[PDB]
Amino acid sequence: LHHSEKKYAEEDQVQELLKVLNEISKTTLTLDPRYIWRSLKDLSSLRNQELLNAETLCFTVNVLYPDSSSFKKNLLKFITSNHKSSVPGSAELRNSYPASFYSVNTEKKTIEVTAEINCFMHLLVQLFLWDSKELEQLVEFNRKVVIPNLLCYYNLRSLNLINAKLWFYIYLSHETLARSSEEINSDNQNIILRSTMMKFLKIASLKHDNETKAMLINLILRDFLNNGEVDSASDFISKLEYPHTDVSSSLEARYFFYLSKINAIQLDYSTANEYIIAAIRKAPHNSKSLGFLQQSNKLHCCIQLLMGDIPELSFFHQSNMQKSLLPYYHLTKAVKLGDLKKFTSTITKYKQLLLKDDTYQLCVRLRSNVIKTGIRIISLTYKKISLRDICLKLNLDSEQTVEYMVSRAIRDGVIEAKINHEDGFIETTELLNIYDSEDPQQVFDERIKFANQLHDEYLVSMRYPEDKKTQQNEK
Amino acid sequence: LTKSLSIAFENGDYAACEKLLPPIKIELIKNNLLIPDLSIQNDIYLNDLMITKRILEVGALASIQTFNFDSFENYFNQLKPYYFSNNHKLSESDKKSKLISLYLLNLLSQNNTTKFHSELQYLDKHIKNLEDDSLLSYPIKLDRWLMEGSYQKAWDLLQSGSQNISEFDSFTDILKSAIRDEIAKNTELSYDFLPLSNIKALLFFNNEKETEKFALERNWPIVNSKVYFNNQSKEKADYEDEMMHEEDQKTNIIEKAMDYAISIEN
Amino acid sequence: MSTDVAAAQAQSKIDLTKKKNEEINKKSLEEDDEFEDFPIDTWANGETIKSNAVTQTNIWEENWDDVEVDDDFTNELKAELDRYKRENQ
Amino acid sequence: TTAAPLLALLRENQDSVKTYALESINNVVDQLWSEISNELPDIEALYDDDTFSDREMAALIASKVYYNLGEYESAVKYALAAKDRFDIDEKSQFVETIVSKSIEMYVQEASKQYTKDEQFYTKDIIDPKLTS
Repeated sequence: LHHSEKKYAEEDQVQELLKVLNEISKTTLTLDPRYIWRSLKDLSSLRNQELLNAETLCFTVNVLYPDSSSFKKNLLKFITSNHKSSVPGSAELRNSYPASFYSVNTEKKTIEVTAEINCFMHLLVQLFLWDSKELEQLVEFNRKVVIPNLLCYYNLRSLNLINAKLWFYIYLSHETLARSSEEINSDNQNIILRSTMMKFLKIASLKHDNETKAMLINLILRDFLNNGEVDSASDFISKLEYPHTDVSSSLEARYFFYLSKINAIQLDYSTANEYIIAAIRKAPHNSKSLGFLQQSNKLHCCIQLLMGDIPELSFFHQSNMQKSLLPYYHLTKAVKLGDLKKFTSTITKYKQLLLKDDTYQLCVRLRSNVIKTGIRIISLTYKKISLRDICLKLNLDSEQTVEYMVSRAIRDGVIEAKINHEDGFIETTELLNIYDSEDPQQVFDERIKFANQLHDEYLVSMRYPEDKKTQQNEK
Repeated sequence: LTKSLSIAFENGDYAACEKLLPPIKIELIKNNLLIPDLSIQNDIYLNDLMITKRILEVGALASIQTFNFDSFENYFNQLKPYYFSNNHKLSESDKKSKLISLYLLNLLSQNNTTKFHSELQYLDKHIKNLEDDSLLSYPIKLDRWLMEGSYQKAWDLLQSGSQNISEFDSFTDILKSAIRDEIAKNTELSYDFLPLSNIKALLFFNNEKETEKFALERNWPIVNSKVYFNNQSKEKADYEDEMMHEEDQKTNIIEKAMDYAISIEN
Repeated sequence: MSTDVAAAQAQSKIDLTKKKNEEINKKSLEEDDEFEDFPIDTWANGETIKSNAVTQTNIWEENWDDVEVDDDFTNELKAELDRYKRENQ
Repeated sequence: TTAAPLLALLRENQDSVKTYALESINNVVDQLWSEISNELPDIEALYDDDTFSDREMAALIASKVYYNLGEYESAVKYALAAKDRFDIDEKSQFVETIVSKSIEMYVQEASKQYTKDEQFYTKDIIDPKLTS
């Protein structure tokens, strides 16, 4: 009745698990098991949410577990216990297999290939928590059990890629739990979490398993960003060598996004800009990825205003995000006019929203940038312009004061002018004729190398699957 | 030991505190050890935790005024874990708000804003709206007036930061000095000609001899009361070349074509 | 819901079973969907999204307006005002 | 946490707290490795000084940081400077990391020197600590 549903779901898990199990027995493989595993990842979520909650319990009991069943059952008793389908034929069989973990073979103990099955059990329970959307203690129980289970053996290459996804969910529930509410107990537990992250990474270094390391790098960077220890993060990003190999296109997207935040705080607005446009192009378009994309687009707009580049007006209208980016739309206009008065009003008015996204910190820095941007307009519109006239437009107080502002802004060399003190005006030196200079040479040189590197990336990718078709039988 | 330092500090001597602190560092090994490092806090470790903060807190305050910025920071870093966690149980403190105001000023006088913003991000999650801004406001306001480069507003704020006679007046002098150097870089781009009167205002000097004093040390050739900043630009540009990187910094016509060629023939 | 022109990013990646759950994981990481929280937060449907004709809904090609001033009022005054200064000289 | 407290102890000139500092550093040297790497010439200065018994400890910190840095050759140099505290990493489920690279390093030396002479056991090319 209820058992029928559990049994349909159970069989689903087993075929994906059985397939992989054969693959890793021939020699540990990475990307071929990963493809299967990634599809199973989605499946477990859609069945668990929509269909029962002791549906996880049935599979876990049926296989030979090391303690995992005990760990699952505690959670369910609390929310109203289910003990049904722990009866023979659901606690006696270990699920039909040919010999790989077959019921007879396993009970007799000629084999105990519990290994992959144990990893999959961890994934089911962790997913089921996130699907339920419950935090506090349920999270703490998940963290305590699974972390030392995996570290009392040196994982083989194949098992290791599974446990990176386990490290993710533990961390995410913990982080949001701290962001639920300030608690004196939440606070002390974050030091506990911090320690484990870096230790996981060191294991991932030893086996040079590329996707394990990359995923772990993301979590460390996220936690730094939330605690405001960017100082501690500057060092960390300097000692990266990020793999671009076995990764998922989701891993690569997150990575470039994290550099941009750190970069912005280190007043790297130049490399930050490429990195955020890069992150979006790996990242899928979907409503499933929307909260990721939002934060990326907010980050991008602000980066441009800090350059003085000024985002397009177009960016805000054509996106289906106009409400979320609504403050950024008004910031773009504020800097455009050079308006202190508008700008001060915009960032106060929207303060809290900005404060949630942790971009409130970036916005206050734009107060300088209204002044610098104001002066770049003024040097374009007028070749020679009195000191007083400038004061009218930007609501300034003295001639001497605006002279300091321009003096500093052209030390950054944005305005491309030079100040006449003795005559009372500011005279631009812009006249181009830079096609008589050697400048175009440099620019052309860079484009060519980018083109050549695109060839190299065509080479590594194209011929690699060709080889495989000669290897496999299809004649 | 702990109390002997205590009473040195209240008298008004900080040269007294400093001499007697290396004895107190020994006993600070014990105060860090009696707490298990915040892995669990109780009302037993709350008593212990008070000893550990209090000893570092006064040692840190003393350091500023004997112009031992190095020692001031050494103590501040030790404070950081108690401030970091267990908030809503003696981790938020009156002394904590005062002490962050000064710490921020120490970093800004290093003239790295890179560090400043990174610390600033941490203060958001902690007290910055919970004990609000009224003296934690001051180091941020100052940073803003230098990044935009309104130096009248900046000089004003430091001027009013000399009515902050306790230990805040000790970072103010460094920051009036730094500003003179800042504008002197700027004026290379802006000008090539200034009279003496125009130089005097911009570098925030009130004495003519002080302007000519800086001009010798900053290596401005003021001859006939007029500067020639274009000489000064040459030096700074020339310094950027002199460092050996120098083949590919200039970038050879010949070398581009060679590069292009080999990639095709790889 | 996509950023700028939707079809340009719809072709870049379509539906795949490998990445589908991974798309959720990134969104959950940032924490919210961030397009449905802003209306709750403001506690009324905005009028700053109706700040221009395009900002609410754009079925046009961007003008480059964001200041939207009738320029016929000020020009009419410019023509006549100049005329009077000349006449009363 | 932060490696910031750990720096303070190095800059302080009292002997008691520098001896203490190396012990705090090696405890969480699998959390703060990148952070302490920047102010590590301080620790070489303590290692040189013979006012310490924690020359072994000062050296052992460097080894772990260099592996996480990515430079394995140097991690082993400091492994051998440290003297001992390396026979406990042959039974741990965490750090066997530093040990294994030493084994690899032996094979490098042996190949060069066997061709010259069979005896390279009397040679000083091969460090005795490396042999053990």
